[PDB]
Order: sequence, then structure tokens, then C-alpha cells
Amino acid sequence: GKVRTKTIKRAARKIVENNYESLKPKDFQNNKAICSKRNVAIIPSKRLRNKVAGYVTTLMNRVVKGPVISLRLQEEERERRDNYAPKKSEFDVTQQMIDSIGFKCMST
Amino acid sequence: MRAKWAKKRMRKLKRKRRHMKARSK
RNA sequence: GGGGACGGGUGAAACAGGAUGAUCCCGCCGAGACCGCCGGCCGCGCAGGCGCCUGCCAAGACCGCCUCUGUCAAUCAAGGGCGAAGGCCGGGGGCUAGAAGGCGAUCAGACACCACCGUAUUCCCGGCCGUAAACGGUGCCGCCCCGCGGCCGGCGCGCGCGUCCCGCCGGCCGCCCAGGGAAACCGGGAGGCUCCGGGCUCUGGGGGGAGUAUGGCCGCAAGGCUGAAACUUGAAGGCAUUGACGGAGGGGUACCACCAGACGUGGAGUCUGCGGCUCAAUCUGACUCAACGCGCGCACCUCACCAGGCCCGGACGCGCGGAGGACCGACAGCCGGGCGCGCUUUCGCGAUCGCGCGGGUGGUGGUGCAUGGCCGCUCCCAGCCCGUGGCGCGAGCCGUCUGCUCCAUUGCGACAACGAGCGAGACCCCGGCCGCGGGCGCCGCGGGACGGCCCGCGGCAGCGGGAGGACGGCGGGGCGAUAGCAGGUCUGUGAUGCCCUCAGACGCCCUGGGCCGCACGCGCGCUACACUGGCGGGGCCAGCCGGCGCCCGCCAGGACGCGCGGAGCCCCCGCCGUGGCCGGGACCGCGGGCUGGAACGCCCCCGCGCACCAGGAAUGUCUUGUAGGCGCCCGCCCCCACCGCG
Repeated sequence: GKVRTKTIKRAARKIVENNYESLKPKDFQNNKAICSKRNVAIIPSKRLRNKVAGYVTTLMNRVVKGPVISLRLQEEERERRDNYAPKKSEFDVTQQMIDSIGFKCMST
Repeated sequence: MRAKWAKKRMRKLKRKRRHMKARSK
């Protein structure tokens, strides 16, 4: 019955997206200091902070294991694929359909 | 089937009514 | 023929069948039905309907066609034929099933459902009947009609070629764009229709009365077909929406639910509340959950009730009266718990007023069905809604999920919705561990615990273990959505509508009794029913949070003084020895005391020694420091608790 609620989940997800670098995968205690940081978020009350940091530990372990909150640190690789043009184009290089139009490719 | 049972009661009364008519014919 | 005790039946049963050998097995015969699995978005037929084999006999649609004819057509009163089943009337036949009929269980009844037996019937042949939710609830002929699929038949085109591909025609169907409709839905029409006209027949005109009466016809009948009125009534109906509900299904879920247990009540005395009743008065309110030790302890008071009494606490304003007096008490004697209450009586007062009125003022009087406020309850519920957009003529839907996880609309990955909220969380008090600060009293602020970690299984959400760690996944509580309820309180309230009462008051006092009276039925508790126990000593352990010394007395209590203090259970030794006993303590007979103006309250001692020897049918509460056992505190409190808060 310890199901992290959306309030805990929404805050935790934003914190990993904002500072993936600050967090660490197996350390709730480091995450608690990052989460408690006055600049990172203003969490009223100890329980919400403790839980949000616990959710970041699981989320951080997940977002390090795989791209499971977008990762700009991973977006560059996606952008590189977006600009990627194969040097040798596989497709630049039924039979009588062209003969039918009038211009015959593979004539004969 | 109340409609069916109602027409059976009407048919019974109509049999008795015709028979009584015959006695006084 | 075999082999040996049951068999049938059912939801369980029971009846009928079994040593005259059943059931069961195997062969054999007879009798009559009936066409299994293939068997269908298959087909044929005018519908009703239609399925064994081999024939036999006439058909029928469809297709194909440079075949013939030349409007021969359509729809149809009357008229003719056909028509499931059940029924009928003559003949058969007779297995099965089976209205009636009989039985056997059930139930208050059951005569109904379920079982068992069983006649008409079912089957055939010749007649009759003429009806079905005879439905596709949609007449028939004609045209246009948007795509997409299946299936049946006939034919055609094309090719590798196969029961292929693509058509066409006639059917049988599904899905739908338009359109239509009040919608459900039709869409091969229920479209092309308020922009209404292809043709032709049938029927309808609010609901009953009533398909009845009567008349006709038809039938062997049963009945069919036709078919009213008088009169009654403000609705009947259709299709959808939302709730409430189901002995409907699918998820869940909770000791206010059950498992597995516990500890019980109900049974006995008692104690408190309620009903009934008795009464001068027994003030009442409340009646499943959600009335009933409840509305925080009834000598008086309270206090609303009675049996008697007292007086204004009728203000402030207009007219009128009034200083020798407006107002306003009093000795003695009387009468009367008592009151200059009244009286006989003679003595004052001192403008603080009388008198009517305009109007107050109070009233625990009523009505919580006129109400505020609070509070119970639905609900220990997870639901509740919004902005814009989508959908419908609208009521209303969508977001708000028929997928998964939670303790939870708790999340996640979705989705004509997309964003917001509110509730749950969060929060806050009180713990249990660790710092520091503080100490007239162990009291002031911080940490720690997060499903973080491990091993799994997991889009996920998580979950299932393993831990480490005072502490584990919801320690315990406070707050507790929305929409409501004719829930309860006018007897908490310078809360309050409105009526009643208002000077002999429903104002207010004073007295004594009432609420506690008991033929009764019941709810909450307490103490019992003993040896796991009493009883006599000896130790002695608490929290909420709180003081005592000295002497007198059997205690009870009191006097005196002053600064402070503390349980049971349990443990150790004795006695009883299964006896209503040394279980148990109920009334009553005294006695001694307290609080008290006052017992009608309480206390203690000496008698007494009530039922109950473990509570019927029924039901209640309850999961770790938990139930229960065991005491203490505090509330209302003059005194008092078996009660409640703890």
C-alpha cells in the first residue's frame, strides 16, 4: 500500500528532468540533500521531501538503466540520428508498369 | 399470461350465458 | 444365459422396482415412433412448412438465348383454394412423451413448480376446424437508390490452371455514408416526403366499457367471422435519459463481515435506562441500524411536575386623580408549616406615584413539519465537480477508463477530449530511537524511514519474499468531500418565526412531596456460580497525574496540627478440602457514624445468608502490547458510580 501518489511522482519526475546530473541511482540520502536544497525545490514538510527523494532514487536508477521525462543529455544522440543521412543510399539504387507509362526503367 | 387467462374466463362466461339462454328458449 | 444386493430418483428426498434374483452385462425377438453427429448469416417453398434408403410421378424459380406471341399487364370487394399446433368426428395403430387423473416430497397452505405412474393426444387414413408473438410485429406491383464485405445458383471475360481472377443476373445476408425518424433504429428503406401527388387494396382515429351485449352467417361442437351502445375517465401508450432496486452477472472490499479462534451476553441476584401501569404529582424528549448509564450523579435547589400559598420584577410615555398625604409597611391577639397572608387593631411611610390606556416585559408552554446554530446518519464511503471543446432535439453524455495496482477516483499506460480543482493523501497531536539546548519539574527545537536497499516477478503502477535497521511498507488518534435527510435539540443559547400565558402569570419566590411509586416485558452494566478458588498473614509494582503529620475511635468518622506523596494483579507461606461449603453476597433486624437547615443519600460494624453449581432459541464485541483479567484517575458531585471520559 505504499503507492507513491501523483503529488510525490509529479515533483520527483520534474526534479530528475531538471537535475539528472545532481541525483545518483542507489543513494536516497544524496537525493534527499539535492531535493532539500533550497534552490532545487521548496518542499513544505519532511515527509513529502523524504518520499519525493525516494521516488527519484527509483526513477534515477530507471533513467540510467534505459531512456524510460526527456533526457537532453540523450537528445543529442537522437538529434544526430535526425540529421543522419546514409552515405550510400539503400533505396536510390510491376516490371511492365514503367513500360505501360511510356518511359521504361530497366528497359527490356 | 393474464390476457390469455382473461379470454378463457370470457369464453367460460360466454359458454354459461349461451347455455342459460337455451334453457329459457 | 450370467453374476449376486441393492436399484430408481433428486436440489435433498420420498413413492412405485429388488432373493418371483432386480439394477447391471450379453445375445435374441416384437412393437411403434424418429431421421442423430454433418446441419449453416445453407437452400427450396404461396405461406403454413420442409432432412433415412431405393425408386416413381408431375412440377417450380433462376440463368443462358439474334426462339415465339404482341399488351395478353397491376392491385384487388364478392367468390374459390391452402393454412402450425391444439381440438373434433368416423376408421386404424399404439413405443415414447404426455393436458386430465393419481401419487411422493416441499410449504403456513401447494391441490404449483421438482420426482413417480398414467388417459386423451402425439403417428396413420378419410373428413371438420380456420386460429398463432401465422412476425421480419413492416401489403403488393414500379423507379431511383454509397460504398464495403460474406454466401447460394446460372452464365460470361481473362489468364497458368485453378473448384484462380474479374464481372453480370436472380436471390439470402452483415456493416454503413447520405437521407430519414420522437427516438430505438432503417438504410436493397422505415431514404428519395411540410420543397408533402407513380399505381392499387387493407386497417387505424385518447384510455376503459368490450371483442362484451344483441342481430346475422358459418361450425358436429369448441367456437370463428362480423359487431355496438349506455356509461365511466384524465390519462393510456412509444422510445430514450438518469437514479433506486434485482433472489442478474463481473470485479473488488471490511472482526461496524465471515474464516480460525477468543471473551461474552441472553439464564440468577443486583444496577441504571425504557415500555407498561399506578398515581395529587410520577416533567419529559428519543424507538431498527442511527431510541433504551442517552440529553455529565433527582434529600432541597435544579425543575420544566404536583398539593398549597407570596408579591411585581405592567418599564417607559398621554389624559385623569394625589402632601396630610400618591405610593406604603406594622407591635399584640387571632386564623394559618409559615407569611401584617388575611383580620381585629392604630401606627408609621413620604413622591421614589396610583388610575386607565398606547405599549411593554418575562414564560424549561407548543411546534425541531416555520427556523438559525450545532449535531447524528448515509459514509470507518471514495466519490464530487469545473473552463473550453466534442456528442445528441433534449433529459443527458465525454473528461469521470468493461486494461491493470492500491488501504484508498491510489497510481500507471491509455482514450474526443484537454487542462483544473475538492475529497483521500498531505497535514497536525501523542508515542517508540538519536542529537544538541535546558533543568524549581526530564522539558524546548532538530534528525530518522524513504517500499531507500537486496533477491525476484513486473509497459508500468507496483507487488512477493530477504533483510538491515527502537522503529516497515496503515503505531494510535485529530481534521474529515459532495449531495442530502421533514434524524434530533424551540428543555444550552438578548438563538428564533408564530400562536398561547400574562397580576389568582406558563413572571417570580416559599413550603412539603414527585421524577427513585411497582402484577409486568425489555436494553446497557455489575457481582456470582469456586481449588485456575476463596480466606488469614508476608513482600510489592504503576500511569493519567496527584500532599501530609499527631492522637481518639471496632470501624466509620473526627479534633488537632502542617509541607508535602503512590495501586491492584502477582509473588512466598498458611488455612479449607469439593460441601450452596470456609462458593456467593441479596434483602432485612439493630447499632455506631458522616455530608448536611434538613435522608428520603452515603459509610462502617455486629447479625442475616437471596437466587446462580456455568444459562434455551438467539445474537454481540474482538487481531500486539491486542482481547481479556486487574486496579486507579477524572467528569457531573452538598452526600453519593456498579456509569461514562480515561
